[PDB]
Amino acid sequence: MDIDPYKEFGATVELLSFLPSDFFPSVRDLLDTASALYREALESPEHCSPHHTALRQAILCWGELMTLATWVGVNLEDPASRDLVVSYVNTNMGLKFRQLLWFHISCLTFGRETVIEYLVSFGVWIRTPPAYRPPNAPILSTLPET
Amino acid sequence: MDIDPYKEFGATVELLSFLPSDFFPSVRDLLDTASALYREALESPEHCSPHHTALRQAILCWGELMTLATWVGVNLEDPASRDLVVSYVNTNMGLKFRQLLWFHISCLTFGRETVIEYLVSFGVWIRTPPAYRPPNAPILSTLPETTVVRR
Amino acid sequence: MDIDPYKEFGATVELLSFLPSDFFPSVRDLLDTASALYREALESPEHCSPHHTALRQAILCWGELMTLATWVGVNLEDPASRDLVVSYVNTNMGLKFRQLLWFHISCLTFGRETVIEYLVSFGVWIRTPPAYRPPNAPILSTLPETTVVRR
Amino acid sequence: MDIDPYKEFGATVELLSFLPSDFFPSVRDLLDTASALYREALESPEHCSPHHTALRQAILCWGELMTLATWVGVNLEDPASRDLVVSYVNTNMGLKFRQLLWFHISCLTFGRETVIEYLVSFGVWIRTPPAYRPPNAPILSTLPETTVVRR
Amino acid sequence: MDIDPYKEFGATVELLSFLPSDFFPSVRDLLDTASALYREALESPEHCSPHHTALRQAILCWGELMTLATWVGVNLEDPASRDLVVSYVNTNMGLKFRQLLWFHISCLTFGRETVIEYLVSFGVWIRTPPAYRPPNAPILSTLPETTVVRR
Amino acid sequence: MDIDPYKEFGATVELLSFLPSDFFPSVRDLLDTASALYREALESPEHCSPHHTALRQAILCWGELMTLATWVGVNLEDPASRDLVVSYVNTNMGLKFRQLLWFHISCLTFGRETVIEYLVSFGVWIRTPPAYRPPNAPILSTL
Repeated sequence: MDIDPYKEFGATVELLSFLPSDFFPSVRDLLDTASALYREALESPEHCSPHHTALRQAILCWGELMTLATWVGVNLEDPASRDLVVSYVNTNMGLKFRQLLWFHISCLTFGRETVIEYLVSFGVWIRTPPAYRPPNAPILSTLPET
Repeated sequence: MDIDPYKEFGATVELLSFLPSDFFPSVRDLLDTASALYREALESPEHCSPHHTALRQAILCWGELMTLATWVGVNLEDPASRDLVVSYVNTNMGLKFRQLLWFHISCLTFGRETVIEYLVSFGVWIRTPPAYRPPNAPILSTLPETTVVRR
Repeated sequence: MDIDPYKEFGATVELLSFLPSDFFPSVRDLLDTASALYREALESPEHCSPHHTALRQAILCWGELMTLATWVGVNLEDPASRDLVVSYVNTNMGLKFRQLLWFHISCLTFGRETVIEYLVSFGVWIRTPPAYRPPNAPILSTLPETTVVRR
Repeated sequence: MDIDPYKEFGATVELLSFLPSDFFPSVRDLLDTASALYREALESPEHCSPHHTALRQAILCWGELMTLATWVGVNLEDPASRDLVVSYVNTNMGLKFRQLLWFHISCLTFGRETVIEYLVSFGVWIRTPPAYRPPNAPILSTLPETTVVRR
Repeated sequence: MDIDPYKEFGATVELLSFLPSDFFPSVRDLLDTASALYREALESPEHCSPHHTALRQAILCWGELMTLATWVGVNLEDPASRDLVVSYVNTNMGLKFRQLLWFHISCLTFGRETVIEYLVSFGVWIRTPPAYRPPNAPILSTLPETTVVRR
Repeated sequence: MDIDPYKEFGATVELLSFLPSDFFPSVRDLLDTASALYREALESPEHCSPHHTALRQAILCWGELMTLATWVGVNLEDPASRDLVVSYVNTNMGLKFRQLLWFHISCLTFGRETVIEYLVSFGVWIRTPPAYRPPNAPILSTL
């Protein structure tokens, strides 16, 4: 229907592709983070924020893809076709979920405006020649300076 | 995280299980209705309601499974296993998307409290043994069945 | 140019797509209805509403297809091609004019908001499997359901 | 009773699992730090904070497992089974005590809100693939790295 | 006609001449940066600033050189001439667009006075023999030198 | 990025497509007109209008292609490949520059709204079947 998941939150698909694909954490690390930090708000009857709503849908949509990958294991006899579907789900489909899980978990932790400015800053830093930029890769931190 | 998708919105998976699985329209009919009614609010930069947010996610996850079903048709050589995956996506995985599409499209229309009272009333009707069950099932409508507007 | 004829009027092609083919009266009944009701405003120099403007244009297009269908009868020697073109105009192309004439005649009769909300509620009914819906479709009529005219 | 030890204090076992298991200092280093800093408040008759209460219990349970490890060395004749128990206590059981010692010693220092923001920030850093990961991990400190006090 | 592209903007060809060739990102990185940041203002009907106007024109010139480089691949049979023209466009002509795209993207990001004063101070550094200057060039960045994003 | 060059100025590539490709004056005639009329403002250290900004970029971007066409003459033997590249630059690439120079020189001379109305009027003239098409095509005039 030509829907961009990020633009009600002030970002775009293009702005999350401005960070390298290998930057984003694994789906497992991101689901561990949502569960440790956000679990009781994600399981609550309250809406909380639109990031909570959006993140609840992505956690359930990913769990359905893992039921699919478990199903392709049992119900597909062909080994090469079974391995080729499971790889597509974990690699090609996993990339869009770990951008989406990363974005909402980061906007809950660090704030939405902080994460949108971080995408711009980190993607410009990665494209600068190393002699002309700050030596350390940017990172998000909730821990204050001393 | 267990995460019932409906309890944010005042329902549960068990309340939507009052409806039989064959109650729900096809994903295509529901996508047509979301587009006919809610398309411009679904494409907008604004959060409109949480139903809009929840419905955007479902429409995008479904389009992502159709990319999968198109991919499996191209990239799987074995026809037997190609058809098992394409049928599991369109049938098994489609059932939970057209329950979820039905729920949010019905709450954007009709209101959310109306859809929960509809689920309770439809359950009373479907639990009735067929001998005592009235011919008119409850249905979501903003109109009577016979609408006389005159002018 | 990707123009929707109904979008100007608050409706959509797929909002009207749920009405069945047997829902509509024949083109001839629709033309008789527009003429028995709206004829003097349709033939007037004034713009009356956009429904009048849109309905004048559709009546004139249908008369050009009837000149075509009469021309095809005279100018084609082949019986199989002559009947296959005349059948396509009266049936396939007739269905788009039946739908389009019904819409503007009804928005003049009942009001435009009444016709759009009727199409929302008719679609809920037609998208329901026959087991789960009341056996009578919703009705758009000037008349009471009893159809007894006092006063 | 499931009883997460950390949720009284605003964390969980899953939040402390952002840290790898080899992140944590040895039990000996942590016992030295509790003694260097908190010893007199840990030996006092007063409840100081709940971190003090929780940390006294962990220090006593650990000393009770070291009585076990000393006992097994004396009273088990079989060397093979003696070494399995002493290694399971010092390694497997030691891991959860040095996570718990790290947590309360770090919250007595630095504050508790700082340790939870540190866990969130260290998780962002450790989840980053090593290509994009900055060289300086987040660290708990009350000072800058270069502290110029002059006089 | 002896036009300086930078003179309008408060700079000069020789003010930007001191930046080394390795200073600039590739054209592709510059085009990705302009698109990830400025795209909706670059594609808008409005004049936003003169940097937008100047940057729109340079993006369109570079696309014409990429049509040239693709045309040269197809339409030249000689390998030595085909590679010698494509190398001249991507390297020699690319360096003027790298310099020109860097300048307007930086004046949108950092402000124009910040970029001009950075070029004054970068030139002092680059005109110094390496023995007499600090080993790190001055940096124009949104980020702290530590690159740790709080808030 | 699509980036229609004419969109910030109130036109489109489709609107400038009303004019045939052979309508436009040569690059040399257009650069002579810019130099006679506009040269001191084009060399000014001032934003004058956005048409000045856009026209400075096109004059410089065309001067780079003339360095390329000179470079191909010096640095390429195999005259068949030298002649295909120099003619592609002067003919094929030149068309887009003499549309772009024509547009900004005209909006700068006659006004931008006048040049948009001229495109609409020229399209009416060029769409007219030749029996009813006036012998005088529309032309831009300040006189």
